[PDB]
Amino acid sequence: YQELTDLKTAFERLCRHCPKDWTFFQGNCYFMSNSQRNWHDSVTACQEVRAQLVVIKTAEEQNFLQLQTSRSNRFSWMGLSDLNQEGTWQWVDGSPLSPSFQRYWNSGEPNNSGNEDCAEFSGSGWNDNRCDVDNYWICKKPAACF
Amino acid sequence: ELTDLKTAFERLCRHCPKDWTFFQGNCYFMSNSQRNWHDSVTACQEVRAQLVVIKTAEEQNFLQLQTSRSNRFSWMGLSDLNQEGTWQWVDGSPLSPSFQRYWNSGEPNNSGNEDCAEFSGSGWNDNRCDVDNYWICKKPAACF
Amino acid sequence: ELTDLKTAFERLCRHCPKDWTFFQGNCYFMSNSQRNWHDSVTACQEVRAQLVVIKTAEEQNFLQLQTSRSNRFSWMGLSDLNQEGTWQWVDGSPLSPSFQRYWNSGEPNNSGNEDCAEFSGSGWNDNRCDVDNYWICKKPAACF
Amino acid sequence: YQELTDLKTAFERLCRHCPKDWTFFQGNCYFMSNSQRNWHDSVTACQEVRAQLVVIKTAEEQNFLQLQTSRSNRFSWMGLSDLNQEGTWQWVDGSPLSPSFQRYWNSGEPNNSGNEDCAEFSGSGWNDNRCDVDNYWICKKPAACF
Ligand code: NA
Ligand code: NA
Ligand code: NA
Ligand code: NA
Ligand code: NA
Ligand code: NA
Ligand code: NA
Ligand code: NA
Repeated sequence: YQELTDLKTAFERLCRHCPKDWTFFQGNCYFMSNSQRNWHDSVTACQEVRAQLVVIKTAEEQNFLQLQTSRSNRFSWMGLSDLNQEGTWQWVDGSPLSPSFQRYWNSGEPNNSGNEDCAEFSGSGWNDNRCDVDNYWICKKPAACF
Repeated sequence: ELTDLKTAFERLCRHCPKDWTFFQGNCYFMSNSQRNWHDSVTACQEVRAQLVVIKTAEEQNFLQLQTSRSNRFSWMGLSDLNQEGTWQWVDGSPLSPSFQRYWNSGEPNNSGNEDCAEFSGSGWNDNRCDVDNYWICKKPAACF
Repeated sequence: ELTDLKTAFERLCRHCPKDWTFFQGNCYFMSNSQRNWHDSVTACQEVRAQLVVIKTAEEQNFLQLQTSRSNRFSWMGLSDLNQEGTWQWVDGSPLSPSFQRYWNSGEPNNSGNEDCAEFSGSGWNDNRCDVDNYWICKKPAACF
Repeated sequence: YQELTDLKTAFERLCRHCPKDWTFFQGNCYFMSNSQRNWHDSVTACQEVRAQLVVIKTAEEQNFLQLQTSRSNRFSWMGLSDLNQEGTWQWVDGSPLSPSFQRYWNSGEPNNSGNEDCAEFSGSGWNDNRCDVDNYWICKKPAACF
């Protein structure tokens, strides 16, 4: 198992093809929008380019993403929301926000009232915001070998 | 992770030359012209490949499916040139006992100077090595 | 056979673009011109690579040997742009505690707007991000 | 170990580069001469092209080689000899002829007398012959990745 991890990784890293203007990171391609849209229109905007409003699965991915948005100083949408409006945050892929990720919300975040059910990268952490607000968005999709 | 590694490998290394078909790690070339068995052998060597040597039942099945869309007869890397009823692949290996099942009904033959194998949609036939047939070349798929 | 597999892998996948140097699975590009830190970052992205992020002690050593033949100063994918004394690689990862040893004596600094790291023959120095330096790009070696 | 063997093999098979006119087989390149020379001159002739008078290491290699020489109906030298003239056959790489390979000699082969201390592929098996005789020869060298 010692080598398997290394080799497996070294191998998966060879398939790193991403579209033009997209950035590669650990097996996936990321797209930083050039315009702004509300949450819902961002969810569909990503599907149009065969991607998905970014669903964060590891702490390393979260670090990469936060660095990207802060580099351009833009507030960006992520595929996380609580549309049932009851403290249950879920990723657009259907998975639930794991306990170990609550650490990423900025102090005071999230909030039960105010009709703010969409997560965004805001400053050095996460903020919940009105889904109708206009923000940049980040798309994510598997990297290809060709 | 062992299996996941193969998936990565299987995913990355599946590059085949233009007009060759990929299948389980290899590239297969169905010719666009016919030649006798010996010239088919050199034809494959010229493209750094080998007149197809069948190693698995799946490959045999795949080649049958490919062949079925045209109903061709193709030379394969199998022969009994010394006429001993001793069939060998061009890589020197003997036709194992478990692969003898692939001969079509009535094949092979210990008579008629039919010392070469041809691949059809239902199995193998033995035939005169000088006959003109299409051929099938085989070589490993690449990674880039 | 595990190790023997790597040897095969290590042997086959060591292809690097023209003018890049291969080292333990990766390709390194020592620039032929200078730019500021941000333009160096985009310069690497333009060639499907990344301003070098150092992951092992061996790589650090290798880059020092490479650098020593010219005594250059090169931008590396490390910065503290928010000026927190919090250094991060361009892939988002924090400078681990065990890699802090590579800073040259007297580096880094919590003053002087020197928020970018430059690679020298003896270690790292922090410097104004607008200064013009050569740069080092990194990306995986290929198999063909 | 089950997969390791498959994968390892599938991988080694990707480095199959051989010179012009040389034939590839299981990780190595083989050259069938176009002229004839005695044994000793064949040993050096192969070194000139960065190879070695073929040293057979497996039964599968032996089958491949025997098929090659019989295809052209040529008697060919191999890197096997008993120059000490005392029933001790050794490969040019210094390794000894293993017990399980004695099966390849043609009936009656080898012989203690007659000054025949060099092995050749003769017919469907091996023959020992006078080293000064002219035969075709087969060179062998590792296959490259480039
Ligand atoms: Na909320
Ligand atoms: Na909020
Ligand atoms: Na026959
Ligand atoms: Na027949
Ligand atoms: Na500083
Ligand atoms: Na400094
Ligand atoms: Na003898
Ligand atoms: Na003899």
